[PDB]
Amino acid sequence: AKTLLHKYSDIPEGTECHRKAYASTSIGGATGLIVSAYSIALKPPASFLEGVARTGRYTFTSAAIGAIFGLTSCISAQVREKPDDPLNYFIGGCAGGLTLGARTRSYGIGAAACAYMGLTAALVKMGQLEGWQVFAEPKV
Amino acid sequence: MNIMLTLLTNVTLASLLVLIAFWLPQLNAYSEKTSPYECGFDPMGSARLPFSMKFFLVAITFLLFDLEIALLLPLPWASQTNNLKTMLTMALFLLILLAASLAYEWTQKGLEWA
Amino acid sequence: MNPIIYTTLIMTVMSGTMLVMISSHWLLIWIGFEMNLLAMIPVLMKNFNPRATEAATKYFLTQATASMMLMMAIIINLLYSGQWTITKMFNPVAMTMMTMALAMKLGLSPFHFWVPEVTQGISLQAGLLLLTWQKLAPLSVLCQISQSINPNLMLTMAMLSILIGGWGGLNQTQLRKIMAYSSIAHMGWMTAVLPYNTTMTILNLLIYITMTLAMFMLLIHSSATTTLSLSHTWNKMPVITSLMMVTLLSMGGLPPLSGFMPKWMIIQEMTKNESIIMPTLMAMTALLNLYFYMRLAYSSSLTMFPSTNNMKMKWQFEHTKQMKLLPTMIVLSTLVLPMTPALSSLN
Amino acid sequence: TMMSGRPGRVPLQFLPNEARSLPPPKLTDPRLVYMGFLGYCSGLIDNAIRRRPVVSAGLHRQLLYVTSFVFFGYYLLKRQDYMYALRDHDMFAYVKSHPEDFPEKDKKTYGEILEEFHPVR
Amino acid sequence: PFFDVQKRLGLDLDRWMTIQSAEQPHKIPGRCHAFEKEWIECAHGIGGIRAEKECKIEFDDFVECLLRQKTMKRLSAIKRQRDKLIKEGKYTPPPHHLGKEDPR
Amino acid sequence: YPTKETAHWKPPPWNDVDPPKDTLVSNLTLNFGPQHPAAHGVLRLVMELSG
Amino acid sequence: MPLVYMNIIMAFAIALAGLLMYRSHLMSSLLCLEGMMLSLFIMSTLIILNTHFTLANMMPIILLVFAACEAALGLSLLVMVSNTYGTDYVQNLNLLQ
Amino acid sequence: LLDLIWLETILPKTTSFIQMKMSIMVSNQKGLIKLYFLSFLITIMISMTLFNYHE
Amino acid sequence: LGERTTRKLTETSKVITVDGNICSGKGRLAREIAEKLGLRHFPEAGIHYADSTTGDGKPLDVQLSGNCSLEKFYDDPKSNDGNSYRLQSWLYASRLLQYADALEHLLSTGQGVVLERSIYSDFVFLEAMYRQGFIRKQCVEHYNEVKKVTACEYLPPHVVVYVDVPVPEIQSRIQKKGNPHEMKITAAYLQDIENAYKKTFLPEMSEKCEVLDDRTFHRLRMLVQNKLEVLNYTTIPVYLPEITIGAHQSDRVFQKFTELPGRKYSPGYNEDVGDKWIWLK
Ligand SMILES: CCCCCCCCCCCCCCCCC[C@@H](O)O[C@H](CO[C@H](O)CCCCCCCCCCCCCCC)COP(=O)(O)OCC[N+](C)(C)C
Repeated sequence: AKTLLHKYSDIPEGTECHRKAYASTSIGGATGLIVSAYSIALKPPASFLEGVARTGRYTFTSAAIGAIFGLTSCISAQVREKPDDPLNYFIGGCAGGLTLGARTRSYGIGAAACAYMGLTAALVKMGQLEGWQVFAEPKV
Repeated sequence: MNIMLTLLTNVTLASLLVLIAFWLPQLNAYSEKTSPYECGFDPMGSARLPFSMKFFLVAITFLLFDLEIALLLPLPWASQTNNLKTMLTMALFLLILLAASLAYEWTQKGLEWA
Repeated sequence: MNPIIYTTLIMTVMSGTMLVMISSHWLLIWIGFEMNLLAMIPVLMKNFNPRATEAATKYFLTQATASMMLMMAIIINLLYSGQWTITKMFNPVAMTMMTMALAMKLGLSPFHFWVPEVTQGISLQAGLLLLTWQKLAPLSVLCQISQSINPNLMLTMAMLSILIGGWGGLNQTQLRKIMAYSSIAHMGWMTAVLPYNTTMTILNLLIYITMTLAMFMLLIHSSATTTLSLSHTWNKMPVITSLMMVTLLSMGGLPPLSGFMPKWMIIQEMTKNESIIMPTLMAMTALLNLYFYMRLAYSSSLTMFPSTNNMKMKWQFEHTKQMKLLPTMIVLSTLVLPMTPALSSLN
Repeated sequence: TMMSGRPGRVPLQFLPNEARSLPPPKLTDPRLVYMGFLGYCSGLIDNAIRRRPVVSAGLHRQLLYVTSFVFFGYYLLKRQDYMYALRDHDMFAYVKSHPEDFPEKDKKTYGEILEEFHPVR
Repeated sequence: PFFDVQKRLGLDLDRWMTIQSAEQPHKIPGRCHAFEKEWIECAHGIGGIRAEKECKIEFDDFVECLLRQKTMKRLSAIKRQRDKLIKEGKYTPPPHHLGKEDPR
Repeated sequence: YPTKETAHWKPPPWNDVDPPKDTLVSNLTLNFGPQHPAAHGVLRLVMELSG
Repeated sequence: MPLVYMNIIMAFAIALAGLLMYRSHLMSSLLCLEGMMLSLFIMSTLIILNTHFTLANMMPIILLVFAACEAALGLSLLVMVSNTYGTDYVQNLNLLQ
Repeated sequence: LLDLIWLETILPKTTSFIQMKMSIMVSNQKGLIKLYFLSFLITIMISMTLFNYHE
Repeated sequence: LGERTTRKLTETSKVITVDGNICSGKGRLAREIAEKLGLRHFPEAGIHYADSTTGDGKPLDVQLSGNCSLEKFYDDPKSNDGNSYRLQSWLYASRLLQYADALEHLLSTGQGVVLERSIYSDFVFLEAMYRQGFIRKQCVEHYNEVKKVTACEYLPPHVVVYVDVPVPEIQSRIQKKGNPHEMKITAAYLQDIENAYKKTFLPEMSEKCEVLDDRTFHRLRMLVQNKLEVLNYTTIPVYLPEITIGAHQSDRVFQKFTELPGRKYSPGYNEDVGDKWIWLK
């Protein structure tokens, strides 16, 4: 629900890293359940225990990514104490890929995931700073 | 109420007849006696697929007439409307199409029934 | 099936859409789609194949469930406002479902999976008609309910239709499935701008229909299907392959060509709304859409796949049964670019 | 939707009597002649697709095409100018309708205003 | 493209079925004819957009006319209140045998 | 870009995909008497009736 | 809105989820669809009975018609698919979802 | 390695590979109904809640 | 599509394709058949059979009209060039067209018309060539897929007479026959022909001929016209090395085909051959 992202949105700044990290963990878990849902839907696992194995995989992975992203971001905020510039998320962004790199046990995918996930996060922060509309209202 | 009461008494009556039908003769069921009837000799196989296009080819036409008569039903009440000339064409109209539909089937040899 | 009946079916399809474009009352719209369906299925069943049958099974099954959800959401709208006129809907839980039902009717992703398959199951005649005429009515109602659309929900399918309309397009050989992913991709561009400004939608619609008329008339003219089957045509009647190249590029929207006119008005409109990021992603992916038009161009005109010998006798025999409407459908779908401003005729 | 649903006016008529007053496009408006060549080339492809000895053959039908598209192109141009003239009219009427929201801002000159200078280095 | 040919030709073939009022056989009233009538009379040249602002109150009363939503939440609140008083209060004797049968 | 798992699958037929037609094998077979009143007490006219 | 309406709507939601869980021979789906149809019918008619919005007394029956009509069509397609197999959804010729 | 093997790896070969994966993934050849049809189901279940707007 | 004005013809008849199976006896079969039927006799419809109907009505060079040459079959059968097959399939396409040339005429004038050998008879030459090994097996697989894809839609066959001649006797007439290439032809091949021919061709086809709807006929009538359609699947891409041609040779040869007076343009328009210029106005 939007109320959940709204929950994560009230960081504030980066204070209480745990409070934030729990929320990011929540979002990562949500997306993990969705991806698991379509995956099961479109790739009939055969033998249902394997299916819950699959969903356990994705759910735990995405939840992990969200957790580590959130807490590295807030910690960087509470350490560099810059704390508002976009790069402050980027480390976590770069960190996130490595998490993804760990479960996949591959340097390659982890390496790429570092860079792109990093840039995406950086753009997100930059967007919060700039009020980018992504889905702008018809206005015109 | 009224009607629900008679429904209940009827169904309970029948169910009563069933129960006095089974739990009464009190004798010996056994295998082969309970085997399905097949005019003496045993069946060559359990009932499967008596397929026929000639079933649906007409039965569907049943369904699409029954939908039509469903529209015919309002007619007795519609007859008392204030403006029949506005109505009357339609009262005829559907019937024509009903007939027309049949007519179309009549001669595309789609009505082989049986 | 003799032409006298075939024409009555196709005309009652035309009527079954015109009815949607006329009536203001909702019930007549749902009747419009409903009559449209019954008259759409049989025309897919001409010639009749073991394959075609399950094609029609797919199409019917999805269109039926779509129409069902639609009628349900109408009834809920009535429950919470007691109206039948189109206008605004008055209950978001209903409105999202009317959006879903229409989302199936356009074949937008992730509801899209039926369209590439169904196209495979029918001849290019019934195919073309399915990819053009069927795209009118649901859009014909979306333009009427643009006023209250929940833009988030619309842009998400509008984008995802473009990504899926891309990635599923790089993969296939036989052309019909590719035409399916082309259309499934353009619908993303139509339904994208719809919340913001309907006139751009209708413009893009006209270009799309003209385009796919160009292609399907050409595929008919050469009776090509699988890509390789298309490959031989360069030697027999070189012109038409030498023209598939161009119409393909107009699908691709290389800017002198007409097919650029849609995107380049769309980018305008959305940009007035700010929303600057979305068109950038969209326009970038449209490239990915272009690429398989290009590869398909490589199989055909730009390069000569080896001919089979048996072709030679076929050289003596001119094609027949000319399709009158074609040349204009090429030309309008290409050269018309310095006639954008005329779009305002659509007000 | 704008323009559509505007008060007054009637639906399907292609072109209001309220137009007419606008000057007609002149006979050799370049856009229009471009409709000409558009039809021309279509008429030519009509030959090339069906083999034919291109250009010289069927000069007849070719003339039919060019007359066709120039003809429709004409009225389409009329509706074009009508529509744009229309939005210009509605716009100005609306700017008189709400003078407050379209302020007549005072125009300070360059001498009057400061602006930061950025040396090129 | 909401072609409105039925309007230009004046056929009205569809329009009649629309709306709670709009002439019905034997002039049978809609259950919520009044709020609807007011609300539509409010709605003309205002057209659609400003209409969802200014005519909101009328549409609201029309809503409660349709669903009786609020009067039900109230009436429910009363009937649920009465249980609390059920031991503290004996309610009304007549309901049981009052002049309501004499009343006609 | 086929996967090998997909590569095992055959290319589509150039027309009707006729082969599956071989598959339909529907039939029924059934017997009259002896009991059956029309069987005159002593006939076993087994027959492979259609619909 | 009174609880009864909520109950019928829920019967719709089940009449859909049943269509989409979608399993084995498809004849079940034409059933589930018709059930869906019936729920929409009833949910409409209760409303038209509610507000005495009399003209709309005509709709539910008309609704019913076309809806029944398409279902009447649907069986025919099943016939054809039944004609070559003895029906099951499990067998589909077409490729690429 | 600097310009024939990385500088080409970093953005032609990347995208060109990612589309290999995605394209074989989306167009999964199969087409069994129960699959994506059930997918229509869950996508409806998501579509309703995520955009429900109300709390 | 004009059938709506008349609802198709009610007339019926039959075309007759005698199936004489020999060398010199093949000619003998044709002579008996020509005298036998009022309808014009099949002339064999070989390499230039298309050229006969093309417009000039006249045979071209072998190089492009067929690029097979039968004499170059008999003189070196099992040529490394797959001519041993290239002729087979090319002839099959031509004979298919034969059907179309005449069966349409059956649906038109309603008169009977006499074919010479017809498509069902083309099963056998390949049936033997595969046995003598003149053609590789894939050539055959290509031949029966294209067979199944093309023949199946042609529905009615027959109204035609099978025949027989002794292998040795045909060998005798073959000796009498003037052409050197015919004389060279091997015996064991021809015996394998007659053996499989009698074993299967008549064995199946007679069951259909023994039986010898209007709307279907009209649909079939549409197929008879616009012959490329009947040819539409004969150019299926399967890319066997003997049939297939590299782009250079094809681009060149077709570049040569246009060089002919009657081929640049559709026949009614062409200026090179004296078609009226008045239409070009
Ligand atoms: C079997 C194969 C499938 C075939 C499928 C293709 C069918 C194509 C149908 C295309 C629809 C076009 C509409 C034309 C109908 C004429 C009626 C016309 O008079 O309508 C009037 C309005 O006039 C029309 O706008 C005239 C449109 C003329 C079409 C071309 C306009 C310019 C084209 C711009 C692109 C550049 C190309 C130009 C090159 C010539 C009244 O409508 P109005 O009540 O007012 O508003 C309706 C609401 N709208 C605007 C949202 C639709």
